[PDB]
Amino acid sequence: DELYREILLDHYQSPRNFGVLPQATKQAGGMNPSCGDQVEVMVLLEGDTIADIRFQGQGCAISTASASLMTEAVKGKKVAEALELSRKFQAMVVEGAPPDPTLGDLLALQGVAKLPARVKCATLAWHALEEALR
Amino acid sequence: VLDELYREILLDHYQSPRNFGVLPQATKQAGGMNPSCGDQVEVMVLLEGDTIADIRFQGQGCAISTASASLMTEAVKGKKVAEALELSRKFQAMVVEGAPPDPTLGDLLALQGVAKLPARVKCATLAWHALEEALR
Amino acid sequence: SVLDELYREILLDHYQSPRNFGVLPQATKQAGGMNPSCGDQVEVMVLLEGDTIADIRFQGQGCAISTASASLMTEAVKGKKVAEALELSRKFQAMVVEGAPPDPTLGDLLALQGVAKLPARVKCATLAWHALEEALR
Amino acid sequence: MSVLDELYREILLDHYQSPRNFGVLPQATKQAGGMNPSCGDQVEVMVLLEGDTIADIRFQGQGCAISTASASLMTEAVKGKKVAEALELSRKFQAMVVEGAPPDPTLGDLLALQGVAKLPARVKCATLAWHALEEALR
Amino acid sequence: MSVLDELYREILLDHYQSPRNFGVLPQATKQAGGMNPSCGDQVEVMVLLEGDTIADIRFQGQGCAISTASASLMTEAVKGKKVAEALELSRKFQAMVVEGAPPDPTLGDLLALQGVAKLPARVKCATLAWHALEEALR
Ligand SMILES: [Zn+2]
Ligand SMILES: [Zn+2]
Ligand SMILES: [Zn+2]
Ligand SMILES: [Zn+2]
Ligand SMILES: [Zn+2]
Repeated sequence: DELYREILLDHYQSPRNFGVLPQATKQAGGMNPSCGDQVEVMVLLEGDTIADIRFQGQGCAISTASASLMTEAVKGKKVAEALELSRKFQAMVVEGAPPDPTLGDLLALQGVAKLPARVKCATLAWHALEEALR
Repeated sequence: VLDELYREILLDHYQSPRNFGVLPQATKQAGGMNPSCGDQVEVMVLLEGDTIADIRFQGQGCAISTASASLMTEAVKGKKVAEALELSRKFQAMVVEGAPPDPTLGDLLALQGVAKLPARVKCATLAWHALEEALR
Repeated sequence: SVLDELYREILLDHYQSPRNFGVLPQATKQAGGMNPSCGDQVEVMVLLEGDTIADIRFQGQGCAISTASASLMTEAVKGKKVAEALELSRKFQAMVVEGAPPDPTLGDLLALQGVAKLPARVKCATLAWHALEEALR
Repeated sequence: MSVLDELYREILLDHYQSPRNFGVLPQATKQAGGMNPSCGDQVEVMVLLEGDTIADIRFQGQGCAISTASASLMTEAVKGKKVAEALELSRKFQAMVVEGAPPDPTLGDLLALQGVAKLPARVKCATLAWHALEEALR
Repeated sequence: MSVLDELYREILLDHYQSPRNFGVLPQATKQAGGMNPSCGDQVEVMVLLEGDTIADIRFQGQGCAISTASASLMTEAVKGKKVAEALELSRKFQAMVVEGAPPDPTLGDLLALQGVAKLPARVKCATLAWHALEEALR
C-alpha cells in the first residue's frame, strides 16, 4: 500500500517498547561497530509466551525502526512463533527471499534486501532477540 | 487524484485513528482476532435505543487493521444500528468479493485495494466482524 | 519538479486539515447541501458585512473530496465581493462539471482539476459551491 | 536532487501552511501592495527601517500557495539585512525565477522555488511579494 | 532509491526543523565558528572533551535548511566518539559530498545528505558544520 513508508517513519521517530524491563526473563545485546548501531533486547516470558519485550540502544533510523517493529511483531506471541518471524525476516533482507504476508508491518523493510550493506542495520534487533530466546 | 486521496486517507487514519480507546458505560463489547496476521481488536458501543450513540475500539495489529478500524468507527458513530450493518455489508462486498464498490461507502473506498490482497482481507474486515458481534 | 506535485500536496493538506471548519452563529445567511451518491452533507455559513463576504465556515460530514473542496472553497472566497465569489463558483464548476480548460484565475482551486475525470465524484466537489450559491443572495 | 527536491517541497508546504511574519506591522516605516489577477493573488509588504537596515518586516494578503510561501520565505530572507542587500537578493531571486539563471546558494531556502522558472504562468505568483518589497523600500 | 529516499527526506526535514544539540555548551573545552560568507550560513561548534572522547557537543547558528540539518546530524554522529573517530567521520562525509566518492556505509543517517553531491554550489552548506568541528578539534 506504499503506506509502509509511513510505518517506517512512524517507528523511526516514535519507537515502541523502548526502554528497560523492570523484571525480565531473558536479555541479549547486539552491536554494529561499523554503523554504530547498538541494541539490547529484554524479554519477559510466561510459559512459552513473550509476555513483554523492550529494547534499548542507539543507531541509524533503520536499526531503530527495525527494533521497534520487531518488538511489536513478537510481543504476545510464543517463543516458537517469534523465532519463525525472525528466521523469515532475515530471509526478506539477507538472502533476498520472497515477501511473506504474515510479516505485516515488517514488510515495510523489504527494500533493505537492496543495499545489502545496511542489512546489518535491520537484523541487529532480530539477532539480539534470538540470542535471548535461545 | 483519487489514488492520491485514498493513500492520504489510509495514512491519516493509521497516524491518527479516530475513536481509539475504551467506553466506560459500554452497552456491549465484542472482540476479534486474526489467524493469518495475528491482528486483535475489540469494539465497544453505547446504544440509545437502536442508535449508536458512541463507539470506541482498541487493541492493535498491522497498519491496515488500525486504519480500517478507525474508518469504521468514524462511519457508524451516531448512526442507526441498521445503518451500521448496511455499511458493513457494503464494505465486505467491496473487500471480500470483487463487487463494484458502493459509492455510499465514502472514505471507506480507500481500502478498495485490499480486495486484491488476500491474507490481507481479514486485516480489513476484522473490525467490522467485531462490530457486528457487538451489535448482537 | 519540486512544484510539479505541489497541487497534490495542497489538496492532500486541505483534506487532512480543512480550513474554516466550524460554525458562524449569527451568519448573514446559511445553506445546506447533500448528494446521496456518495453520502455527503454540507452546511455553509457566510458573514456579509454589506456586499463583501467577511467570514465563512462549513459543517457536515462527507468524503475527502467534499472536505478538501469546501476547505479550498472558503479560503478562495472569504473577504471577496459576492459577485467575485459567484464568478469563481462558475469558473470552478466549468472546470469540474463541463471539463473545460480550468480558468487560471482559480488559483489553488486547480488542485481539484482532476475531478473533471471522475463523473461519479463531480457532485462531491461542487456540493459546497452549490450551497454557497444558495446562501449568497 | 530528489531527496533534496522533496525537502524543498516540504519547506514550501510549511511556509504555505504557517507563513512567517504574517500580519500587520505596527510603526511600519513604509509599505507597498501588489496584485497578480492572472492568478488572483494579493499581497501587502510592510517594513520597519532603521538606517540602511530592515529592522522588521511582515506581509498580508491572500493567494496561491506559491505566492504565500514566496512571501513568507522572502520575509525570512531579508529581515535584519541592509536595504541594498535585500534588493540584491531580490535581483538574484528574480533572475532565478524569471531568467532561469543558475541560482547561487546565497538564496538558501528560496531555492525551493527554483522550478518556477519552468512555469511561465506562475512566475508572477513568486515574484509578487518581491516587487512589493522593492516598492516598499523605494 | 525511494524506500530510504522517503526516509532520508524525513530525516532531513526532522533535523532541520528540530535540530539536535542546538544551544550553548557551558563547559565547552574548545570551540570554533564557521561561516559561508555568501549563503549567510554561520555555525559555531562547541565540544566538551574528557580525555580523547567528545563527551558532549553542541552547535549554534542560523542558515539554510541544509546547513541546519547537517550540523544537527553531525553532532549526533560524533557525540561520545573519540576525537580520532570524529575526524575520520568528517573525512568520510566530505569524501561523499565533496569528492562524490562511493558513500562509506559507516556514515549511517548522514547518508541522507548524499544527494548534495549533485549540487556543487550547495556542498558548502553541508560541510560548514564539519569544518567548524575539525577546527574546534585542532
Ligand atoms: Zn545502522
Ligand atoms: Zn494484518
Ligand atoms: Zn463524496
Ligand atoms: Zn498565484
Ligand atoms: Zn546554505
